Amino acid sequence: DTLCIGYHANNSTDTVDTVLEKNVTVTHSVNLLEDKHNGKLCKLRGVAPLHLGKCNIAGWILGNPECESLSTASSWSYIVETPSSDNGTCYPGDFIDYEELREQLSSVSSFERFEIFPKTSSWPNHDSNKGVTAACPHAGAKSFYKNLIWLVKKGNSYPKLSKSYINDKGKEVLVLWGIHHPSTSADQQSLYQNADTYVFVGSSRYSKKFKPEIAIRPKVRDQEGRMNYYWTLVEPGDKITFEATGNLVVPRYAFAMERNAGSGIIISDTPVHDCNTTCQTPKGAINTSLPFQNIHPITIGKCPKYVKSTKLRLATGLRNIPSIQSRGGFIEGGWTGMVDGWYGYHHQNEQGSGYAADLKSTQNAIDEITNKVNSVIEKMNTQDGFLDIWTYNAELLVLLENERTLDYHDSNVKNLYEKVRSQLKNNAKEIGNGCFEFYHKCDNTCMESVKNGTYDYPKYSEEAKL
Amino acid sequence: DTLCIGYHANNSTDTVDTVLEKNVTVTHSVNLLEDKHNGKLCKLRGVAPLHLGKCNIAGWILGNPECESLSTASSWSYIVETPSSDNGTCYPGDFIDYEELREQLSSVSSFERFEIFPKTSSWPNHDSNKGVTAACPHAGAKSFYKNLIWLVKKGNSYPKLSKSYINDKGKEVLVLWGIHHPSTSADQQSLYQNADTYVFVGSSRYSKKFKPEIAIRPKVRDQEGRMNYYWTLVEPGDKITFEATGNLVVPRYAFAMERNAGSGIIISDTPVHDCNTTCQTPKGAINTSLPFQNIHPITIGKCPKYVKSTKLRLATGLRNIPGLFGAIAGFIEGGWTGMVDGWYGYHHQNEQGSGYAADLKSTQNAIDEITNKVNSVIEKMNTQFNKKVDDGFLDIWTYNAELLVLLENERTLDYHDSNVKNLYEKVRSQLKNNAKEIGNGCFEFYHKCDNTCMESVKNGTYDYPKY
Amino acid sequence: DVVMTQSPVSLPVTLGQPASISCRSSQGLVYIDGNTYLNWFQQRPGQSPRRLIYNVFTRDSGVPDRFSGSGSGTDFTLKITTVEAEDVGVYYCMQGTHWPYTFGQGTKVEITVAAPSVFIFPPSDEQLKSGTASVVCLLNNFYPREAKVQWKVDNALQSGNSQESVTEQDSKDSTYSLSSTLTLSKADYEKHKVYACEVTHQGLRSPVTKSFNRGEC
Amino acid sequence: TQSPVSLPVTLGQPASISCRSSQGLVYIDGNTYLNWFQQRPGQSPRRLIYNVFTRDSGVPDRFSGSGSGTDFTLKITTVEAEDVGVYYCMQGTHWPYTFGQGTKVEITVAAPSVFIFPPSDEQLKSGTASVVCLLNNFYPREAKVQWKVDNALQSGNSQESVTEQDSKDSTYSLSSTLTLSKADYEKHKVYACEVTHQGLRSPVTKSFNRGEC
Amino acid sequence: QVQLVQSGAEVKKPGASVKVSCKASGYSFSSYGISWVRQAPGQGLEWMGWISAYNGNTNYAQKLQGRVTMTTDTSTSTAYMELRSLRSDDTAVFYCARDRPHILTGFDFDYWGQGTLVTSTKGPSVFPLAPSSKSTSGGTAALGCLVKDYFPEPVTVSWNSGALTSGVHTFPAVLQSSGLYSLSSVVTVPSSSLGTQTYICNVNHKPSNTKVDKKVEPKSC
Amino acid sequence: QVQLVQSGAEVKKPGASVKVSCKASGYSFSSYGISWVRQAPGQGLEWMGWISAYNGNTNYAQKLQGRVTMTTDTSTSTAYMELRSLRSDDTAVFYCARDRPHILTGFDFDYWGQGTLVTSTKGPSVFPLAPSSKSTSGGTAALGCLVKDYFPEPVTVSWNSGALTSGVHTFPAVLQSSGLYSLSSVVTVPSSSLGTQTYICNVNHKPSNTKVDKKVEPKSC
Ligand SMILES: *[C@@H]1O[C@H](CO)[C@@H](O[C@@H]2O[C@H](CO)[C@@H](O[C@@H]3O[C@H](CO)[C@@H](O)[C@H](O)[C@@H]3O)[C@H](O)[C@H]2NC(C)=O)[C@H](O)[C@H]1NC(C)=O
Repeated sequence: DTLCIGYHANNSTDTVDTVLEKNVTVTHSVNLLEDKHNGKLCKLRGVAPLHLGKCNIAGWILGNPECESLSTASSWSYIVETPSSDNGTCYPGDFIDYEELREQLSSVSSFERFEIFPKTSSWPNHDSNKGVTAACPHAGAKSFYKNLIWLVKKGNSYPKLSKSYINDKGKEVLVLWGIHHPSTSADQQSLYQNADTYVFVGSSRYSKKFKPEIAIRPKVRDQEGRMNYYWTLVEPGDKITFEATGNLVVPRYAFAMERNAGSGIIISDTPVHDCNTTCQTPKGAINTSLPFQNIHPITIGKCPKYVKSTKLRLATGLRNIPSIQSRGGFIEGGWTGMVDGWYGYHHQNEQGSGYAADLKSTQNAIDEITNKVNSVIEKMNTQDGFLDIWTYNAELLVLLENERTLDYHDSNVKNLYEKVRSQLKNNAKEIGNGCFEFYHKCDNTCMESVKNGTYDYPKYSEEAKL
Repeated sequence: DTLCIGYHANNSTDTVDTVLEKNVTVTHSVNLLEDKHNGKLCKLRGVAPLHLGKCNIAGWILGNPECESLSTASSWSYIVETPSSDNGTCYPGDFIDYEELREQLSSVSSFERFEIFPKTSSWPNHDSNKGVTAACPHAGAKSFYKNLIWLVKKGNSYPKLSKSYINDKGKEVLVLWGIHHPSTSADQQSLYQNADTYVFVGSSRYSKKFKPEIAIRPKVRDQEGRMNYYWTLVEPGDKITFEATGNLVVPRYAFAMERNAGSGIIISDTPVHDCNTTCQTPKGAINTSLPFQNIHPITIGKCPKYVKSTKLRLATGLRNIPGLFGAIAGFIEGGWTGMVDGWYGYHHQNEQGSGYAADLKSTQNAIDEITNKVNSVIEKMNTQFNKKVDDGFLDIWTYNAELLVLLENERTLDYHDSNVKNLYEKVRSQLKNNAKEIGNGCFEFYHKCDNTCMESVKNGTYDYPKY
Repeated sequence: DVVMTQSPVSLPVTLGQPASISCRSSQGLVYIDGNTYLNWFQQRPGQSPRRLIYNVFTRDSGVPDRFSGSGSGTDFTLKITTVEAEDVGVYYCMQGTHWPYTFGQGTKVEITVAAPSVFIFPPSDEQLKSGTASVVCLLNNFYPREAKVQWKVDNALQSGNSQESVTEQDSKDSTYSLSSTLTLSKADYEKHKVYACEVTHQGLRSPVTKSFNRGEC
Repeated sequence: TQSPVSLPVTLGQPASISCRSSQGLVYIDGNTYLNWFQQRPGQSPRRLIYNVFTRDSGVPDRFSGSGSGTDFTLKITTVEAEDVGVYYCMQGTHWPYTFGQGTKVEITVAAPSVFIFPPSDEQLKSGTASVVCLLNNFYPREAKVQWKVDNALQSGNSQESVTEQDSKDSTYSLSSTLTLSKADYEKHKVYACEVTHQGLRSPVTKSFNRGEC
Repeated sequence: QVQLVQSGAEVKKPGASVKVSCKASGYSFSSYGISWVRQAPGQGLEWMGWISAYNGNTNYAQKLQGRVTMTTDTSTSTAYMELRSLRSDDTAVFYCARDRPHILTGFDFDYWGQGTLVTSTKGPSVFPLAPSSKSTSGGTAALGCLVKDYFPEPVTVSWNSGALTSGVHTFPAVLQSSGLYSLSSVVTVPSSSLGTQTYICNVNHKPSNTKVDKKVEPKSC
Repeated sequence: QVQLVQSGAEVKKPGASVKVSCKASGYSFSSYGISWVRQAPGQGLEWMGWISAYNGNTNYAQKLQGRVTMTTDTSTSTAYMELRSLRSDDTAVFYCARDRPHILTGFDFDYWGQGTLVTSTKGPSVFPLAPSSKSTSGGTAALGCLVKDYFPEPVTVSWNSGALTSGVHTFPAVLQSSGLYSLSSVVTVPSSSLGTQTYICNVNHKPSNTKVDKKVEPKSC
C-alpha cells in the first residue's frame, strides 16, 4: 500500500509573470487587461454616429461645397473623422473656438438646419451674389460656403448693416459667421468701399467688436488675405444682432439643436457597421469586461481605464506541470487525473485506486484567493504623469501578488504533507517523492481516517524487516 | 577527509522586508530611510533670525509694541516661528499678500531699518501723536505700531496728503502701510473730517486706489472698525508716492534690504544653538547617503526628498543564520561565522589542517552585480520622481518605492540562493564517483586529497586518477 | 454572506418601451477565471424559473435576443428591449460566488384601455342541495387592473360575504381577469329574489350591472 | 573626472574642489567614496576624511568632506600656508581604482631679499664656475631675474628653480644659477643679477667683482 | 428531453419530519452537482444545501445546517432531502436543479425542477358555472367550474383534457373562514357552439387523490 | 609610533626587471591587507595590484596583468613587488600601504609608505654658497650648498643634521645638458651669529652611497 500527495494539473496555456521568473504557466488565472479586438467601428447606443468623409467638422458646419449637403442625420451620438479629411476651411484663416465647438457638436439629440437670413430678402441694400471665390470651387467655378454669404458693396457704397434674429424655435441655435481680413487697402476698398471698418456681434450670452486687419499674408490656398470664423449659441428668446460697416460674412443657415452631454471625436479610417456595441475605441470596439484596456488613450462611454502595458494577468491557481507527453521541488509532475480540487491524495490498495481532494485546504484557499483577487479590483478604483506611474505601480503589484499566490500554494501543500507525517511517525516511512510507504496494510476505510484527520497507531509498524 | 560548502554569517542585526516574508535578518544591507532628530537647529551658524518668540512675522515687520525692537540681526537665511505666537496684528484686520511677504523675508543677506518719514518733520499739516489705540497696549496705556503712524485730523480739517520718497539706498526697500475701515460714519468724521475719502499709493512697480469702507464689523479685540495692511518693494531709483485724503496709516520706518533666493518658514517650539550644520538633520552629517527622510513633509534648504515610510532598507547580502532552489534554508541549514573572507566558500578537512576559504570568482561577480543593481535603484529614484499632485504623488511614490524595495529584496536573496546551488553543482559534476553527497552540503572524499589536491577543486581543474 | 440589494421592489412598465433592473453586492464577484455571477431568473405565476443570461453576458439557449444582461464588478443591470405581454413575473438576482447565495427581493414586472365583459353565474342546483349558495361574477379581459365590484341582494349592498380573486396580467393580450364570489347560506339565499353585481371600471361609460332572479333563468 | 586642474587661491578665504564619477558607487553599508589625501612636494600623501565624512585622526577640523551621489566636494575653511600641494580623488568600490588629475593648490605682497654667491674656491679648482642668485620669501610668484657679466646680458647659461609655496609664511623662494666655464669666468670682472618684482619700487641688482670679496 | 422530475406536493404538521426526492431523467448523467432552494410566498429565495455525485463532500446553510441532511444514489440517479423540525414560517415551496461537478469549476442551473409544494385534507366539490343568460352575449359565452371546499392545495384544472386552453382563466385559490380553499376556473367560447360543443373541466386534487370531471352544459329552459 | 618602511630608490635600464620590498615593522599590523600604487610626474596615480596573506586571491590591473606579480611572507611580515619589462614611460614612484585584510569589509589607507623612486651613478660635488658682501644684510644672512653634477636623483640635504630647519629652502633638482642633475639649498640666519655659529649641510646621494658634510663659513677677508 502507498499513499501520495499532489497538486492539480490542467491543459491551460495561460502564462503569468512573477517576481523571480517570467512567462510562468499556471493552471488558473484571471487577466487584468482586455485588448481583445478585430471589432469594427460600431455604434454606441442605438444612435449611430455622423460620418465625415472628404471633410472635417469645420468644413461640414460651414458648408464647404466639396462636402455632401443634407443628408445629415437628425441625431448622432458621436462624430467620426478621417485623417485624410483635410479639406475644411477653403478660404484661409483659422476657426476661433474650434475645440469648444467640436465638443458641443459631439453628441446631439435633435438637429435642424434652417435659413436664418434668406439670401433673397434679408439683404436688400447689399450685393450677395458676388460673394464667391477661387479658394472654394464646386464645379470648376468660383463658389462659397453653403451656410454663409459674403456681402460685397452694392456699387459705390456699403451702407451700415443691422440685422437681428429672435430664437423662436424653442431650443438653442448655433450661429456662425466670418470676418474677412484683406491683403491690401485696394482690395479692402474694392470689397466694402469704406476704409476704417468694424464689425459687432451682440447677444445676451456673447458680445465682441472685431476690427479687421488689412495685411499681406504668405498667400496660401491661392488667397493672400485671411478670414477668421466665429460662432455662438443663442438661447431660446435671446436676440442675436449683427452691426457692421464691412468685412462681415453674414450667416445664411443656422442650426437649431438640442445637444447631449459628454462624447468626443474619433479620427480613424475604419468603416461603420451595425452591431450596436456600447463602448467604442478609436479603431473598433471592445467588451469592457475587464477594468483595464490597452488600445488607445481616447475612449467613449463607460470603458475601462487605459493602461499601456504589454500584459497583465493575475495568477490564482498553481504552476501547471503535466509532464506527460511523447512516450510518457520535492515532487515532479502534476496530477492530470485529479480534477476534484487543487490539493488531494491518491490511495492504493487491493480494493482499488483513485484520486480525492482535501476540501478543507482547497475551500480555504479558494476563499482567500477570491478575497485577494477582489481586493485588487477594489484597488483599481482610484479615480499623462499619473498614467505612466500607475501603470508601473500596477505592473509591480501584479508581479508581487503573483509570487505571493504561488508561495501560498507551495505552503498549503507542505502543510498537507506535515499533517500526514505527524500522524504516522513510525507506521510508514517517507519515500521522498511526496509519497508514504504504508508498512501496515491500510484499507479504504482506514485511508479515510487519514483524510478525516483522526489516525491512531496501536498496531505495530511491521517495519522489522530485513 | 571531507569538503563542505556554506554561507557567510556575522553579528549584524539588520532586518529587511521581502515579498513573501517580513522582518528578515540579513548579513549585509543598505538603508533607504534616515531619522536622526533635530538637536536644536542651529544651522549655518547665525543664522536663525531674531527668534520670533511670542510674535509672528506680521507683528515683527509692523512693530507690535509687545515685540522686541531692533536689535534684529543683520542677516538670516530662514525664519523660525512659534505655534503660541499670540501677538501679530494688534489692531484687527487682515494682512494683504501675507504669504508672498513671508517668502520674501525668508532669506536675506542685508537688512536695515531706516526712518523713511520722520514723525516730527514729515507731517506738519497732520496730527501724528494722537495715533494710538487700546488694541495695541504697551505699558498699560494706548500705543501703536512702532514702524507706522496713524494720522488724525489736525483740529477741524484734514488737508490733502502728498508725500514721496526716492530710494537712494542702492537696494530694494520694503515699504508697509495700512488702510483704516471705521465702524460708523461718526467715527470716520471724528478721525479724518472728510466723509468720502480715498487713498492712493503709486510707484513704478505698483499702483492701487483704496476706497475705505465704513461698516460695523462684529466686535473683535475691542475694536469694531478694522484695518488692512499692505506693502510693496521699491527698486533703487523708483519713487513711492502717497496721495490720500484720509484713512491712511502712513509709514514711519521702511526696510532697505537685499533678498536671497529660496527658503521658507519653520513653526516649532524647539530652541536655538550654534553649530554650523546644513539643512540635513544633526549633527550636520548631512552626510546623508540616503535620499529619503521621515521628519517633515517640507524642509528648508538642500535636503533629501521626503517619504513617509515606517522603514526602507534594501538588501545586499544573504540571510544571516549563525529555499526556492533548495540551498538557503534547505540542505544547508546554517551559516559559517568562522568564514569571513567572502559570501560563498569551501571548508577542507585533512591531516595537514582545516580552514575556510571563499570562492572569489562567484563572490566578486556577485558584488559587481549587486553594487550595480543598488546603484541602479538610487538612479531610478533621483532621476525620475495642487494638492492632488503635490500630496498625491507622495503617497503613490511611497507605495511605488515600498513595492520596489520589497520586490528587489526577494530577487537579491534568490540570486544568492542560486549562486550557492551553482557552486555545489560545480563540485558535484567534477567528482561523480570519487565522493558521495552527505546531504548537509558536504562531500565524503573516498580517496586521499591533500591541500594541493583541494586547491585543484577550487581552481576548477579536477583529475580522475584513483578509486 | 453577500448582501444582494435589489431595486426597485415594484416595477411598473408598459409595452413597446424597454426596462432595466439594478442589483448591487457587498463584495465583488470573480471566482477564479471570470466565472462571475450565475444570471437572472424569470418566474411566472405558478411556474418554475428558467435560465436567461448565464455568466453575466452569455445568453441562454432557447431564449430570444431581446434580453441582454450587462455589468462589471458590483452592479448594475439587465436590460430588455421591447417588453412583450408574456414578459411578466418575478425576477431575482444571482448568487454571490461564496456559498451563501442570498437571492434578491425578486422584483415584480407588470404591464390600451379595455372594458370588462361582465358575466354572473347563479348557484348550480347541485350545490343548493347541500345548504350553501355561491353566486359568481366574472370580469374578463380588462385594463387597467383597477376595478370595483359591489354585490346587491334585493338591491341592498352586501358586506363581508364576498371574496375576490384576480389573475396575473395575460401573457398575450395584457389584460386582467377577476372573479367575485358571494357566499351565502341556503337560508339567506331563499329569502331574497334579485341578485346583482355592480361593476365600475375606467373603460365603462357607466357602471354595469349583471343580475338575475332566483329560480328564474 | 576632476575640476579644476589648476586652483589658484589666497589665505583667509576658503576653497572647494569637485569630483564626479560614472556610477553612483556605494558598496555594502555605505563605504561610498574613498577619502582624499594631500601630497606635499617631495612627500607621501596623508589620510584626511575617510568614508566621505568621517575625519582622520591627527587632522585639524578645518577640513570637511561632504557629498552624496556621483559628484562630490571637499571644503576647507580658512586656507593656511601649509595647505599646499596636489590633491586627488580616490577610487571606490572598484579595484580599477582610477585617481584624479588632482588639483594643485597654490596660495600680502612681499618683496624678495636678494643674495648673490660667488663661485667657491673649491669649485674653480675643477674648471667650472657657478654663480648663484637667491630671491628669498617673496609674493606673488611672478619674478624676473637677469644675469649681467661685465654689464652684458646673458642668455642660455642660467638655470632657475623655485620652491613650492611655503607652508608657514605663504612665500615663494627662487634660485638662479649662472654656469660658466673657468675660461669665461676669468675673462670678465663684474657679475650681477638684476631682480624685478611687484614688491620692488625699483629693480634690484646684487653684484660683485671677481676675486674681490 | 433531459427534464428532471420530483415528488408531488405534501403536508406535515409542526414536529414531524418530511422527505422529498428528485429523480434525474433524460440524462446525460455525468455525475455533477445537485442543489436545493426554497421559496415561501411573501418572501424570496434562500439556499438550503448542495450535494455531488462526483464528490462525497457536501455543503449546507449555516443557519439550517444542523437540521438539513443530504443523500444521493448513483444507480437510481436520484437525490434526497430531509428536514427535522417544522414551523409556520419554515414552510415553503422546494425546488431542485443541477449545479456543478467539481467545487473548483463554475456553477449553472441549466435545467430546473417542478417544485415540491410542502405545507388537512379533502376533495373538492366541483359545481358548474353555466352560461345561458341571453347566451352570455351574441358573440361570446362564458362558463366555468366552482372548485369548492378542498384542502390542502394544490389543485389542477384543465379543460376538455388539455384540448381547450385558449381563453381559459384559472383564478388563484382563496382560503375561507372554514379553513378550506376555494377556486374558480372560467373560459370564453362561441355562444353558437354551446348546443354542439361539450365542455368538461378536469379537477385533480392530488392530496386526496381525487379526480372529478364535471360537464358544464347551458340552461335549456 | 606606527609606521611602515620600504626599500630605497633604485635604477634599471629598459629590459631588466626590478624588485621592491615593503616591510610592516611596528606595530599594530593586520596579518593581511597590502596594496601598491604608482605616480609618474606629469600624469597622476593608477592602481597596480593588491595582495592578502589570508590568503584571499590577489588582484591585478588588467592593463598590467601580464607583467606584474605579487608575493608576501608572514614570518618576516614583508610584501614584495615585481615588474618584467621597462620603458621610458614606465618610470614612476611606487608606494605601498595597508588595506583591509578581509577586502570585502571595506577599504582604507590608514598609513602610507615612503615612496620607492625607481627610474650608472655619480656622487655630487658640494660647494659652499658663503655669505657675501657686507653683513649679507644687517639683520639677516644667507648661505647654502651647491650640490652639483650628481646622477641619478634623488639627493637628501639637511642642515646641522636636522638641528636647523626654520628658514631652510631646498630647491627642486634641475637636469643639465651634461645629463647630470644640480640642486641648491639655502638658509637664512642672524648675520651676527656667523662668527660664532657653525653651519654644516648634509648631502646624501644613496644611489652612489655617498655622504658629504660641507662646512659653509663666511668670507673673513
Ligand atoms: C512563453 O513560453 C515559452 C517560454 O520559453 C516561449 O516559447 C518558446 O520560445 C523559445 C524561444 O524563446 C523556443 O525555443 C526555440 O526552440 C527551437 C526548437 O523547438 C530551437 O531550434 C530554437 O533555437 C529555440 O531555442 C521554444 O520552441 C518555444 N516553445 C517552447 C514550448 O519552449 C513563448 O514564446 C513565451 N511566450 C511569451 C509571450 O513570452
